[PDB]
Amino acid sequence: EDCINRHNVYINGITYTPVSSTNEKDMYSFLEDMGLKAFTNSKIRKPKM
Amino acid sequence: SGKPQYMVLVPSLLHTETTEKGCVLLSYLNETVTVSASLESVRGNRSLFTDLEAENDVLHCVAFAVPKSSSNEEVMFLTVQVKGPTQEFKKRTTVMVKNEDSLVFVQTDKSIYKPGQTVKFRVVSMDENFHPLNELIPLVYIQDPKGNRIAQWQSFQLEGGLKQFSFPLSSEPFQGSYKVVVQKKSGGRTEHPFTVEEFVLPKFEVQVTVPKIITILEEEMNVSVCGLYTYGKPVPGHVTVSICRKYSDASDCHGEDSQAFCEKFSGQLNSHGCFYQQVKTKVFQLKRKEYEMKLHTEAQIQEEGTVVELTGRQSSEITRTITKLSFVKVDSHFRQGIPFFGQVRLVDGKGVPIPNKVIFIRGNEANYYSNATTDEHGLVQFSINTTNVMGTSLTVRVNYKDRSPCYGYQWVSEEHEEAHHTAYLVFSPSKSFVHLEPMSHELPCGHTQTVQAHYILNGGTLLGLKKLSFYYLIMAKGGIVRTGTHGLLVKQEDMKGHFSISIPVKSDIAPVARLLIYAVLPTGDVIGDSAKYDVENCLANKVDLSFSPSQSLPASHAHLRVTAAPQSVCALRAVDQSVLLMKPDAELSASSVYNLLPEKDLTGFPGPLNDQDNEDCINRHNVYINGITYTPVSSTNEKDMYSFLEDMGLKAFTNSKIRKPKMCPQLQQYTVRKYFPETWIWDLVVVNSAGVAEVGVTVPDTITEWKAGAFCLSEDAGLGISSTASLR
Amino acid sequence: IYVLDYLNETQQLTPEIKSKAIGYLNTGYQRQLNYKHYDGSYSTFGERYGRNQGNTWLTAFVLKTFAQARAYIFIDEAHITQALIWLSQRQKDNGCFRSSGSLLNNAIKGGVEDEVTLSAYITIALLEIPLTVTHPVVRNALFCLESAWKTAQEGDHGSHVYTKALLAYAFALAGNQDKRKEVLKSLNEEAVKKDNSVHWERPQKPKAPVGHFYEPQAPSAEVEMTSYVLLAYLTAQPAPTSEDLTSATNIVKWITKQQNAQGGFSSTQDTVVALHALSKYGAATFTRTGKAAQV
Amino acid sequence: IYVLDYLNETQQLTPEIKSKAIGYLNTGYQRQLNYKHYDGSYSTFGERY
Ligand SMILES: *[C@@H]1O[C@H](CO)[C@@H](O[C@@H]2O[C@H](CO)[C@@H](O[C@@H]3O[C@H](CO)[C@@H](O)[C@H](O)[C@@H]3O)[C@H](O)[C@H]2NC(C)=O)[C@H](O)[C@H]1NC(C)=O
Ligand SMILES: *[C@@H]1O[C@H](CO)[C@@H](O[C@@H]2O[C@H](CO)[C@@H](O[C@@H]3O[C@H](CO)[C@@H](O)[C@H](O)[C@@H]3O)[C@H](O)[C@H]2NC(C)=O)[C@H](O)[C@H]1NC(C)=O
Ligand SMILES: *[C@@H]1O[C@H](CO)[C@@H](O)[C@H](O)[C@H]1NC(C)=O
Ligand SMILES: *[C@@H]1O[C@H](CO)[C@@H](O)[C@H](O)[C@H]1NC(C)=O
Ligand SMILES: *[C@@H]1O[C@H](CO)[C@@H](O)[C@H](O)[C@H]1NC(C)=O
Ligand SMILES: *[C@@H]1O[C@H](CO)[C@@H](O)[C@H](O)[C@H]1NC(C)=O
Ligand SMILES: *[C@@H]1O[C@H](CO)[C@@H](O)[C@H](O)[C@H]1NC(C)=O
Repeated sequence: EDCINRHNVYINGITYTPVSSTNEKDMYSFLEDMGLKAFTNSKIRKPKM
Repeated sequence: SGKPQYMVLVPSLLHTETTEKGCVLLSYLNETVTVSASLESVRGNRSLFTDLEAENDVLHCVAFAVPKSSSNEEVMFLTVQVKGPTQEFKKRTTVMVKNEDSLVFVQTDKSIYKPGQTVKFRVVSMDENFHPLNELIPLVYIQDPKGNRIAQWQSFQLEGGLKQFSFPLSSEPFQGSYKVVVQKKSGGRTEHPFTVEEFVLPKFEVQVTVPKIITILEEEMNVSVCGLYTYGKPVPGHVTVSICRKYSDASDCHGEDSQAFCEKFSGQLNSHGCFYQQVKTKVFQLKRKEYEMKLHTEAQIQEEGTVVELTGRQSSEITRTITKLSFVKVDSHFRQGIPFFGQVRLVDGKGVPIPNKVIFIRGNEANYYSNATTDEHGLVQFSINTTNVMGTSLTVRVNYKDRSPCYGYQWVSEEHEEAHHTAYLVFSPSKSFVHLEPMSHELPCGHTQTVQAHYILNGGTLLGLKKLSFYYLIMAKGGIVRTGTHGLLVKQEDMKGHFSISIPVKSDIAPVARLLIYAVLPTGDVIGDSAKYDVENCLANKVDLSFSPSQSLPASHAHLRVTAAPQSVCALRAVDQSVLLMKPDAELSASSVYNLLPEKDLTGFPGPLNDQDNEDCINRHNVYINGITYTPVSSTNEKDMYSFLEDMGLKAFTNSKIRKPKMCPQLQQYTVRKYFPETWIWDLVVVNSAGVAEVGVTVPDTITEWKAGAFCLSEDAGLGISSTASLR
Repeated sequence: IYVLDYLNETQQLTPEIKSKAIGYLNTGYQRQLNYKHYDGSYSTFGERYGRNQGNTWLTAFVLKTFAQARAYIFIDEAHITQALIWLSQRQKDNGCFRSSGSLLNNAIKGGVEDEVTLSAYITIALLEIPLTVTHPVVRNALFCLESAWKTAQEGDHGSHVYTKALLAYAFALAGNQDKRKEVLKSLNEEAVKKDNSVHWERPQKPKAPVGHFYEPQAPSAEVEMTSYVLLAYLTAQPAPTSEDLTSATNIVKWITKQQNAQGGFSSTQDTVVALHALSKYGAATFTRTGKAAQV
Repeated sequence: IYVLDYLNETQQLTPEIKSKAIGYLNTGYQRQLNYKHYDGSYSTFGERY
């Protein structure tokens, strides 16, 4: 359920900019490609909005 | 210590054949500076050079002059060159020059003429500043209506800033509306209409009273009729008031009367006083389909059978929007580090404040939902601590987001206005800024005024020096007018906020008064803001008229007095106000002279010139975000200093970061003897060093108003427009 | 336009084809007007929407072409003036014009898209219009040209040919006869002279991995640069000398020998400037009045 | 065209408006050329089919 999407992205600095989906390997994906699945509370998956 | 700093400000729209001022600011080490502006006409070869010595932390303003040009309107390349003993800088842009046309106008001795009479009129000419200008005018003529021009004068030169002419109309002149037309060298033309027809002099005028604005929720209406006469004394007789609602269900063509419901009331205008009457608007059906309110009152004066009509309150606004609240001091901008307070007024219908009434202020993108109430003046000062996103939306309501009674029936005319306002935050790379708390309003004239300024300095001077500075400019008439500075021993390392500013409002300032102020930080940083003071329409050269008083009986000995500059001229138009009792004059006041002006307020750069783009493109391979995900690119939308000076109307050359670091777009692509009436006096008079005083001749059997219009002119103080002393 | 100039200068012209070309010129002119911008710039599409920004090189090309068209047919000065102020707006105090890349293909452009080369092509297009060197734009541009030529001259490589050639032409238009002869000497040093003529190519073969065919990102621009050198040699304030005319004759022989049977040359840029240079050469050498030479 | 003629015959003409009208004339002329026929006739649309 983690949806970190702000009203406006809250991109401080020189200018503002919108949101987008990333593309990078994750621990969850490591265990996925590994073949198995696991239950845990720690931050395994990426906080996909 | 820090980076050296220079800054040149100049308007965008330049006028020719006159003077225009531009300011320059200089400071910080290697001060033997020499600035030079070069205005050059690109196509062909034209060049106007100007130089000036420049020192430390001085805001000096030089007034360069520009002569006429070959073409009428044309652009030019303005290039500024700053030369310091060990530094150099050069920057240019496109300045728009215009062979502006003077502001000329006509005034007649009468508004309506009868056969056989001589039309007497005056032609006046002026420049932006209202200092009288002498000029050779190519053409001025009186035209008959068929295009059968009735009279014409060529190539005459103005000397005292004006010229009077006269033309005797015949016994059998064409009837209708005639016209005086003046043509200036620039090809410009100006029209002043006047009419010629037969008419009887009226010795009275009807004057009715009804609400200027009638709205929906109205069950009755007050009506009154009172007739002014010779010396405004009461008149006995009869009156027939026809209050009406216009544009009914009838088709309105060839057989259907456009005239909607009318109510005719008959009153006996008594000896003393005037007549009153309370009507009921139930018959008018003040609802969805029916149209506006025309009140044609017709008073019949006895012993003459003379009926006269007056068209009043045609525009009583049966407004579907009721309880139309208001705003007053609603700031257009904010900052992510400040509590901005907006003052809001709430009124309903006609314009009367509503006291002690609950309202709701909703601030979206800041989450500020609060309740308030309308006080004795219906004013509410709501403050919001701003630490939020780019744009904040603020609305205020007394009802909610829907028209409470029968909104969408397609057959209803009820509504409630909703206060709506949007505000943007300013850009601040230094995270420090200024924001003025203005008296944004109907500013008086001939008086001092104090505007307060809030400076939030995030660390202020990083290294710099101890003394920091603020420079302000009160510009007007699409130009400039006043300038000044101020500075302060900054606190060591905090954001100190309060400090006020004082400025006089003598004159030389348009209805609009655009005030801006910017503070410079030796680190190559600057901050600033604007403000709007709608100056009252008043003139520089004070002027007034008086008279040795009203006295019946033709005793010639009567006086008129005029106060103006110590060496001036004055056009005096004392008119037996009989024709003027009948028909009014044509917009003779200060507001007229002001609106005749070209481009009252300069906002935004003119059309032809587009902009002065930059090249600092910050587009990364990708926006470079580490965390939840990566982000794409997109443009921002917030106010900026460059935009402040753009909306201000001027332009400037600097080195510091003014414009927002906008990125370049994506490259990738696919016992009496009657004299002459309907007039009294029409002449020029000289003003000595103590005010002029003419002795007018009280004339017989002419009992009407006597409007005395005074139009003075002085080469030093300008023009003057003073009231209509009615020596009845 | 340049074809018309070649024919008129060589006297090989008839009124029929003249009228035909006039009609073509008017049509193409208006069609080009259908792609400008509201400010006066130009792009590939532009008009019918405002979700784009103009190009600089294209605007300069339009400017030069409209100038010659003005020389023969009637045109509106407002457009060239607007384009001029636009280019000036896209110029820097010290640096030169920026390449606001919004083109479709680089084949039409006979250059390497370098900021120096772009600025040089721009300023030469400006100077082609009768413009005083004391003018601001050309002043700043000349500063760019001087600096760029200095850095390319002291350095062993500044592209060795294209830049120096265009720079030479610009210097020739300005009036810096000394700078003209200097850069011209530098060019003559790296000669590609043949049996009965002379010319210049790109750096003899591009160094880095290049080629495969079809002129990818490198239209060869040999005819255009050679013609630019020609036009430079042919320019002087009183009238040209003799030596420059000899070298001009050499390169002209190479040019005419390089013509294409289909018509024109390898592309549009080269054909345009080549015919321009040949026209000026005819205006200088060929004379319809001089008809009694005795050798 | 007839407006130009009226102005020139009445002498009430300036070169600025003259150039403006010239541009308009050339543009409208070509736009009209965009509707002729192959034989030389004219119609409402014609060309492009
Ligand atoms: C083709 O372009 C030429 C411009 O070069 C148009 O003008 C012809 O141009 C030459 C100069 O290039 C003119 O020559 C002049 O002769 C006088 C003596 O009569 C001499 O004093 C001058 O110094 C100059 O040499 C020539 O008069 C001029 N007109 C002609 C030949 O009719 C030429 O009109 C263009 N061709 C066209 C429009 O067909
Ligand atoms: C406007 O239209 C006229 C044609 O009507 C264009 O040509 C002008 O024609 C007039 C005669 O109508 C010329 O006047 C002439 O003056 C000489 C004496 O100098 C006289 O002998 C002739 O009988 C005739 O009256 C005039 O020279 C001629 N050009 C002008 C008026 O400048 C004219 O060019 C058109 N102007 C435009 C379109 O701008
Ligand atoms: C500049 O314009 C003036 C305007 O009359 C002209 O006389 C002059 O020849 C032009 N050139 C120079 C260098 O002044
Ligand atoms: C002039 O300004 C430069 C720029 O920071 C500064 O370094 C220098 O001390 C100043 N004085 C000179 C160059 O004589
Ligand atoms: C209208 O007249 C009545 C008396 O006739 C008075 O009481 C009232 O204040 C007046 N004004 C209104 C109703 O707005
Ligand atoms: C708004 O809030 C105040 C309390 O802060 C309350 O007295 C008032 O009743 C509220 N609004 C309404 C319409 O009741
Ligand atoms: C305004 O409220 C905000 C809430 O985030 C607070 O941080 C700030 O300190 C308040 N204003 C002042 C002047 O303290």
